[PDB]
Order: sequence, then structure tokens, then C-alpha cells
Amino acid sequence: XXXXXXXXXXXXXXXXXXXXXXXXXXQQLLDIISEFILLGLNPEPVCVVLKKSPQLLKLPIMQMRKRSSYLQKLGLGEGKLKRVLYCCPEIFTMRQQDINDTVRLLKEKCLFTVQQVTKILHSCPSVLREDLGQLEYKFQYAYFRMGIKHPDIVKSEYLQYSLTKIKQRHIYLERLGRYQTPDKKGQTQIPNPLLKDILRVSEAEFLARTACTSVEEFQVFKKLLAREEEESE
Amino acid sequence: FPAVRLALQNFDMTYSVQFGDLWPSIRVSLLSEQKYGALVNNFAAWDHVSAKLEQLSAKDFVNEAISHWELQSAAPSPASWACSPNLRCFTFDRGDISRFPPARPGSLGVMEYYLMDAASLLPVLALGLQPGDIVLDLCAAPGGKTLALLQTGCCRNLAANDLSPSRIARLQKILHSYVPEEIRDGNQVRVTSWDGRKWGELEGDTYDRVLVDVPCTTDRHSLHEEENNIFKRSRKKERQILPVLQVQLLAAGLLATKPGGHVVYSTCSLSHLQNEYVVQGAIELLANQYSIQVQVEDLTHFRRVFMDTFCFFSSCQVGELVIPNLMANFGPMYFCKMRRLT
Ligand SMILES: C[S@@+](CC[C@H](N)C(=O)[O-])C[C@H]1O[C@@H](n2cnc3c(N)ncnc32)[C@H](O)[C@@H]1O
Repeated sequence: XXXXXXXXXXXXXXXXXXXXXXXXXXQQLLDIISEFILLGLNPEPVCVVLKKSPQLLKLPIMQMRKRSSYLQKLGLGEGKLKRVLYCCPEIFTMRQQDINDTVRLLKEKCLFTVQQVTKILHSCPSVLREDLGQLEYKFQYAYFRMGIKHPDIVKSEYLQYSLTKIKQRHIYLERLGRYQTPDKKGQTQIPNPLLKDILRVSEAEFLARTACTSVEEFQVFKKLLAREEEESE
Repeated sequence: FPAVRLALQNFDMTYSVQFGDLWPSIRVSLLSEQKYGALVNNFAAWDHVSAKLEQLSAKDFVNEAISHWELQSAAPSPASWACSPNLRCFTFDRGDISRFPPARPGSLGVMEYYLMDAASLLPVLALGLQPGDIVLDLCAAPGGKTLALLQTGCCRNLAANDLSPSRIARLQKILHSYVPEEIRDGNQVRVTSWDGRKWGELEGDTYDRVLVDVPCTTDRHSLHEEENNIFKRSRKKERQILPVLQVQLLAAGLLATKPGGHVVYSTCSLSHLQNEYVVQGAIELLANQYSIQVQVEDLTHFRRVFMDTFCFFSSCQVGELVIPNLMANFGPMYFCKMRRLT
């Protein structure tokens, strides 16, 4: 009954025939976009992430709705939760224990906050695919060796980056003399670069504007640093 | 509070002034693994050993530089007039961070090669040894440059001196491992532990070639080794008086040189207070106290030919300076060639 569907679908957001014809192309094809509707936002992103990993259609609604109430309790509701399902569709199909273990690690191993944890979860979905303890060490590297406190660790989306990227760029800056560990109360003699100008930007931009060295020098450094790491560990 | 940390703090203040935008690239290199060259033992099976080093993908940077001597479009003289001969030293390509295996004894029972900062070979090369030369290494231990001087096969006699009896014991170990009991136990080599400052009274006007590779703040080592660090609070007086000691040593080296002979002063510091300033201090001391004229020799062409292998700080008033760079993590190595005219 395409009326019993397209009534609810066209009254809600389906821009063109489009992704509905793609839905036909790909009773579970309606009870799910509702769970997403309640998750919220995503009028066009719902089509975008329906195209990316169509598996959500295969997902049982009992399991999915449980997963939706779960994420909402974590603070992913009101939804968006936008970039999350875009780059980490696995969140709705992966083992629940994964998510809870990450939460139980951020909270109370690394401390932070229910709000801080919800923020990281939304911004750094990578953290769910990453080895626990490797995650802990990465937090520890931020806090103890870089001297970044919790609010900046979340504000800058630090936990999203590989620990290799962090160590490579940070240690390079440190040996260049261009990054100084905050002393006590967090004072450096020279301000330090913005965390985004260290980790967010492309390698070429980082080397051009922050590290201020050639690219070949950094490539050699990466090799030197990797050997140092292998040889102490 | 660690002496290693006082060293870095001291270098940061002085070398960011000396080098400006160039300092970070040097700094990161000082704090990362040094690159090594393998000086082939000419007393071992040098051709065979050279072939094994080549097979590793390393290349003799001396031969490579020398083969380009009359390129650059000019040279003051043929390479053989200007550089000490027969030295083969293999390094991996720029940016290649490979290590050589540790050397082992070969068929003749001597070590096949000697691993060293490739930059250390440059003052020996620049000294310009020629057959029949009477040579003095005034501050010789543990003996890397001493060994290279001997390898040239140009030392009719080599005086190897070092004030420290214990460091001289290391030099003796090296001579025993590298040099057959024939050259080392002959009339050719004399090893002493005398104060180098006294050389003008001991053997004035005697040597054709003198190497003065002085005690200094040894920048790289001082950033890595906490023990007996020159930057310890306990050695501050000693540290600050270094350029006075360095001038006295270079002056002595010059006094020991025949009129017409040549001297290379070297340090492993980036500091102009230990480098150009010492050269200038010794020359002034010799003019004013002894009426002896000393001429700094121009190593520009020499530097240019070796720029394929080393990074240099090109604005050195007198002398030349290899600076650490990640593509070629050699040095620091300051060196200045000069001739005693009178
Ligand atoms: C940089 S090291 C020499 C390195 C050596 N030419 C080599 O290539 O292996 C400087 C040396 O000067 C020695 N020294 C310090 N004061 C001295 C003095 N007054 N006379 C002679 N040697 C001295 C130290 O014992 C030290 O071994």
C-alpha cells in the first residue's frame, strides 16, 4: 500500500521521488526512518545515510528502537548525531558493550563529564572503533604530556585523531621548540599553537604554517620517531 | 635542573639568536638520532670492505665530493693539493636513516671500519696532509680524527696527544684494534698525555700539519648525557672559561707549526664564542705576543663540494660550520684552516 507509506513519507521529508525510488531499489522500510525521525534532524542526511550502509533497513526494529533509546540516554538526542551516523554507521549495528565500555572508560577512568562524554561521542565517533586503553593512553598523552585539560580535549576534537598523528606532530613541534608544555597553572613562555592548527589541518598546512619546515624533513622525522618508539617499546 | 636541561635552555637562548629561523631545524636534529659514516680501514681489506658497504646502498661521500672538485665551474688547486688523501667514508643517502652494522675484525685481525659522525672527517680532509708530513693531533682522544690522519698514509710521524690519561687509554685501544703492530709500535706514532698549551715550549716550529680539535661544550652530547655534563652547576667556572682554554690550545698548535705550515682548528659546538672568536683570539695573540702572522685560508670551494652531503651555515666570518639537519644529521662541526706565514 504505497499510500500507507508515501503519505507518512511525503508528509515528512522526502525531497523528490528520489531516495524513495532508491528505497524500492535497495514494513521495515518505514518503522526505521521514524526512529531516525525521533532521533531527529536529518531530513536530507537520512537519505544520505540510507544510501551509506543501507543495512539499517535490515536492522530489526526491536533492536533498533532499543539502540535509539540507548543513544538518546547518552545525550545523542536531540539527534544530530549527524556526523556520527555519517562516518560511523556501525554505531547502530555494533555490540552495545563497545559503546558502554567506551563510556565507562571516558567517564571515571579519564573522568570528564556526561556532557563532555556526549560531546566526544558526537564529535569523535572514531573512539568507538579504537582499542580501549589505547584510548586511555591517548587521553593521558593529551593531559599529562601535552598539558591539555579536559575542556580543551573535548573542544578541540582531539580524541578523534590517531595517537600516531598526535605524537608525530606534537613531538615534532616540541623538538623544534615550537610547542611548550604548560608549566604549572598552565603557563608557557610562548603561547603554543592552537590545537586545531596542530591536528586538524592538512600535513602540508601544518608544515607550512605551524611547524615551519620542509615536508622532506618531516618525513625523515616520522621514520626517526617510529624507530625510537619501536626501540623503547 | 638536569644538566641536560640547562644545556638546552642555554642553547635555546644563544642559538635562536645566532641562527634565527634556522634554529628549529637544527634543534630538532640535535634532539634526534645522529647520522653516521663508516670510515673504511685502509689497513684492512679496504676494497672488499668498500664493496660490502656499497652493497648496503651506502656511498663513499669523499669520493663523491672529490669527483666533483673541478666541477662547480673555480677550484684553487687540484683536490690532491687541497685534501688529505685515501680517506673512504660511506654514508647513506640524504633522508635515509639506516645504521651500519657494528664493525668486526677482518682477515688481518683489524676492524674493517670505524663508525663516526661523518662531519668529523672534514677537518682532517681540510688539513691537506701530503706524503712525508710531520703531524700533530694536539687534543687527540679518543682518536677518531687521529685514526683518519693515520689512514691517509701521509704521516711520516704523528704525535697524538691528550691531557687525559684515561681518554688516551681509549685512543690506545683504537690504535690496537685498527692499526697493525708495526705502524703503531714503530717510530711513526708518539702518544703522550701532556698539556697541549705547552706545545710552543716543547716542540716549537716542528709540525707541517697540526689539528687542534678542542674541548668545547660538545653541544649534541651535552643534550643527551647527564653524567659529567659540562652544564652541571659544579662545572660552571670551567664551562665559562672554555674559550680562554681554546685560544691557548690553538695558539700552542700554531707555535708548534713550522713557518709555512698549516693548522686546522675544530670544535663540535655551534657557538661563535668557541669558534670564530677563538680563531680570531689566537691569531691576535700570536701577532701581539710573538710577532707571528697567521693567515686564515678560504675553505669556500671545499664547503661547496661537500654540500651534497652536509648542511652548512654559510655566513661564518672565518671557518666553516656543519649544522645538524634531519636530511643529514651530522655535526655540529666547526672547522677553520689557517697557515702560519712567519
Ligand atoms: C673534542 S675532544 C678530541 C676528540 C678527538 N680529536 C677525536 O677526534 O676523537 C677534546 C679533548 O681535549 C682534551 N683536553 C682538554 N684539555 C686539554 C689540554 N690542556 N691539552 C691537551 N688536551 C686537552 C680532552 O681530554 C678531550 O679528549
